[PDB]
Amino acid sequence: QYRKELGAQLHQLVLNSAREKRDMEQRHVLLKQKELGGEEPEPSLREGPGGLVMEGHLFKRASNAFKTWSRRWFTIQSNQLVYQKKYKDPVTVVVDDLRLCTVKLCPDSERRFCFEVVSTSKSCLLQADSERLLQLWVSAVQSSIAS
Amino acid sequence: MTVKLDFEECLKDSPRFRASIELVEAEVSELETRLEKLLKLGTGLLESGRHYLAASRAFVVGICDLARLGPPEPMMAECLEKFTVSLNHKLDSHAELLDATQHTLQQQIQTLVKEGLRGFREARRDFWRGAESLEAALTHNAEVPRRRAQEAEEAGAALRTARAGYRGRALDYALQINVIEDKRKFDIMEFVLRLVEAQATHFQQGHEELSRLS
Amino acid sequence: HYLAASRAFVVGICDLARLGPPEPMMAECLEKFTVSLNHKLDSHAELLDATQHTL
Repeated sequence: QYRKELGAQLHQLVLNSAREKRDMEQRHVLLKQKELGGEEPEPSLREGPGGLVMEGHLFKRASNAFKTWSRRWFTIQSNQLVYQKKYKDPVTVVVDDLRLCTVKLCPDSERRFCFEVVSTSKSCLLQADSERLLQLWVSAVQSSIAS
Repeated sequence: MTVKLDFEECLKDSPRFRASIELVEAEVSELETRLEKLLKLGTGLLESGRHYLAASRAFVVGICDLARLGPPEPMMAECLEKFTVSLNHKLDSHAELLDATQHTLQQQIQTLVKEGLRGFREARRDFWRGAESLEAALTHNAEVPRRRAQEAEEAGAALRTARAGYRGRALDYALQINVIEDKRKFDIMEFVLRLVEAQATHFQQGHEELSRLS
Repeated sequence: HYLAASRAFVVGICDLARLGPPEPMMAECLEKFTVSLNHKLDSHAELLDATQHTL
């Protein structure tokens, strides 16, 4: 009696699901064929709490002897630039305050789409993946220096 | 499973997304390993069960025949015949419960491990081939100087391929994970349900004749 | 051997359920089907005790 009762709710739940994964499947092949883009992710410069917020991957120079370049996820928040060490573990500061910063388009590096952030306490090298990501990251910082 | 994979960030490709793709896989593998342990224990019950009913049926012929050869009594001559069919009829119900048990092991559990992770793995395989491809596509794009234009263009054409087809792949992988989350409960619940149906059916066969046998 | 085999099997079936999130069906329904299964085994054991006693 428990079996057949439960079996009636059990079948209906998986009939409900069988539709469910068909909708996800149906949208995912619409997404894949028609709107699926190859350009790199681009951050969003939108106001947040504390002033301008933007977040995304950048290349930077490491403590390898050649100064070997390397990819990390960076956030601009509360007039500050931090970088992430691993996700959910706490971030590290890049510039104490961006509003005492300058942002250098750096035409003498040969490094594709490189910039340098020179602030009162601290300097840091950076690199964007694209000239679009160079001009938006340099502009997000330059607007942040103007905050 | 479903909420150990951020579907939300699969076009975005954050460290969040990368943490999730590594975290979700261990519960699929755990699960696969537990599914195999039930498919083997199930056949373990099918072999001892069947050996037990071969021993049981053979014993039932011999207990009756030994009594039939026993000294003459007319109530024993009919009663043992009532007994003989009862003894075998209860067994036939129990042979049927092994075969029902066997069919559900094929429909649910053996099917789940054989078929249900194939498409997730086919997506997972190509998705880490594209992730690996993407990581070097970006490496070779970052590490070419500005004056080496031609090498940079070759690496960025590969990246546009990698980033698109990696986005393509993250959706499938999100889909087949979302499928197994739902599927996993329903098949094991169906399997304990179809099992005890055959039990209720096997025990009713021995109860349907309980009155005549009494 | 059949009862050991069945008992190990019913332990194996429970083990699928506990790995999945806690929900009404896994937590309660699935266990109630499987404890009646261990009870049915023990009743089957009393029948092998009575087959041996009788014999």
